Amino acid sequence: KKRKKKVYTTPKKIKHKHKKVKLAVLSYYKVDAEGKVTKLRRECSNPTCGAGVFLANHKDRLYCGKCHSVYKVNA
Amino acid sequence: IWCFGPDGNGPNLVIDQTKAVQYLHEIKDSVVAAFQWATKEGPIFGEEMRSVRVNILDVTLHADAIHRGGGQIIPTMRRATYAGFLLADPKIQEPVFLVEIQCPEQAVGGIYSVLNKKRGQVVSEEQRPGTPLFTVKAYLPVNESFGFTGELRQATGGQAFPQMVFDHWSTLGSDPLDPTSKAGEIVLAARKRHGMKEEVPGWQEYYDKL
RNA sequence: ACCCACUCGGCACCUUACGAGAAAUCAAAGUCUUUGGGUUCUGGGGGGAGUAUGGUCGCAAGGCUGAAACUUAAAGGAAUUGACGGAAGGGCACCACCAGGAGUGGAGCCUGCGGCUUAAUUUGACCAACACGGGGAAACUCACCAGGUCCAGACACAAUAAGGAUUGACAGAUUGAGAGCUCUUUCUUGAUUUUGUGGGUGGUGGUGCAUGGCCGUUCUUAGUUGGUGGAGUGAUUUGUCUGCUUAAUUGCGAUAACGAACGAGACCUUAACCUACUAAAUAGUGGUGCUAGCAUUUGCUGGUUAUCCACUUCUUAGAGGGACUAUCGGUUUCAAGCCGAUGGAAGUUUGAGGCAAUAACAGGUCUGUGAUGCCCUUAGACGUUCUGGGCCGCACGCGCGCUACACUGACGGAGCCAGCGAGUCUAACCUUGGCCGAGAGGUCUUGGUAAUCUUGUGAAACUCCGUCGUGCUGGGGAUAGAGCAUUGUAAUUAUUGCUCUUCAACGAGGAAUUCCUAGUAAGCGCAAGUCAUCAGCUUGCGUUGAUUACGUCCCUGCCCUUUGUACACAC
Repeated sequence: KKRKKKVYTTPKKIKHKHKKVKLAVLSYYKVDAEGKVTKLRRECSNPTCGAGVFLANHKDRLYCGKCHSVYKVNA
Repeated sequence: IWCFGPDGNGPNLVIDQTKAVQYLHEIKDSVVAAFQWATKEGPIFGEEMRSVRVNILDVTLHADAIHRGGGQIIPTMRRATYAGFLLADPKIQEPVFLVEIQCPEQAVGGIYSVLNKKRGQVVSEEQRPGTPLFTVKAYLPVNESFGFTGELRQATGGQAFPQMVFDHWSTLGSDPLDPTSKAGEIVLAARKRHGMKEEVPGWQEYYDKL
């Protein structure tokens, strides 16, 4: 038995590098002149999600990020 | 990859497509023994091959290595390489020069004209920016700029001054099978300088049938 | 003439070697390292080469004389061991034959190897491969191919990095795919991780000609060795054998051998004997014993330790006993044994195995192993995985098997007797009985972790009765068509089984060749390994059960003695 090279009919596949956000945490909370802060992304209604899980925005729904549920803005 | 005959360095490769053959192990010693022979001297007129590739699609062998040994390996592949290299229309490649002819303004007019005299040509019509001393690189099939040291002096005046240098090869296919083609006849001079058959053997005698 | 006894000379010969020799050998080849009787010739490693040339002699053929260049580290002698002989003798073996049996080869089919073919049709093996790798492969297996995935990058170092190294991500697209693989819009986690450098790690990757181990073969033959002693300078040899005998280097006996050892044997296991010991509801038997039925002069059955008792002959299994060739006759040289008869369960090593000597083979196996060196690779992975395909493809040859080619048969009905197994609760195994169902199967339950339930495995040949009636026929089931079921997610390149439709070659087989001498081959079936399903395979078990011969070395091999050898890689 003599082996052979594995043919590549397609170019190489590149593993995705994570989108390293730079201080995007500063863009999830908004403070007023008195410093009163308010969340900008909604929270997950499932108990095991977190008080700052900050459901990711999308085109026509709301994806959690951790609990991997689906939310609708107008429900 | 096995070897690079001649010398184990020449641009000749032992490519195997043999993917279901067992006895490649004990023949790689003597397959490479005669692969460098057919590339040291050639079939047509007997010199070094260059950019010649051997693509062993398949090999048929014996059970034991006795009549599959050196006595029956060197000759049999000395007719197998002579087959493929002749089945792909063997051609001629000729060395050229790295000339840089120091010259006046219009000596190029002499140079550019005397360069294309014997199938030679020009790479580029470059020049020195700082002076009207132009410098030209050219293709010359080593045949042959015997110093034209008079010809460029017959056009320009009092500064003509040719000096040249040497470079790598260059290839053009002229179909050397018949004694009519231009490179199919230069081999004739080298042929009788060797003292063997005038006619080039075709691939029919070096290649068999089913 | 002969006989006897001498003596000289000659051809020789027999023993021993005191002696010699390298030894074979020698009475001269002795009186030679204790070297000198007289004398002539020749040789100085092998080839080149008795050659070139010169010379001489010859009618010539050629003779006599006779180099060198170059080339080589051996050529050669004599014996030893082995190997081999189309050398001789002698033993052994149904892996050889005689007398026979059954076949295989011929038809079909299963299956293996080659070959052709493909993407792969993975592969190793060539008496001692070829129903072998437990290899009856859908996925896996699996080692190949077209693909998609994970890092299973230990450890150390450097770099990146909480102003975040990073991983995951629902939806679309891509995508075989409900892989966030990666893209499309941006959330989760948090020094777990990412890049490189060294080090690994993994690999059914290669190397069995690097190996261990294992296994097979030589070799199922009877062979192997050392101690002391004898011969030789020695390697070696005798012992270990002329003969007879044995399956046997088994013994008797002959002996420069003696006493030994391993193998064989001895050993053990299985099978048959034991009315004797020991027993028993997981084994059976007897009881006009318990109860009941049957038919009625009384025999056959059902629940009988749980409805009792008595026992171990059948069954089981412990301990043993039994044959050791026992007795009688013959044979041989008394003998080792052998042959026949009697008695005996057993008289073939009682049967059959297991283990089985030194030495090896480049026998095979790294593809059994987290046995294993080296080498190859290690992130676009040859590692690991998931989908699908392949291992089975098909002008062809060979091997091993199954089915058959028929009347000592087939078909149908009926009678109807085993053993060796195995089986699930560390779970879907073995399933009884009843039901559905032509079948295939499905079904509710029962029993079994097992001498108890499958199971008296009620198996098949066989037996009886009937149909067929010489028609390749009702033999044969090949290929193919349609449907029904189970296992598996998945049956397509038919899993398999079942139903029906088709009855192809095949009228018994050429060379050749296989195996086999008594519970034997062969006919017949069952169990088990395989296994989710698949048994034409195979191990075992049994059922029926021959012929022929108790031998020979002609054929084939093996071994021994002698012999020959220029071989030792050993024809």
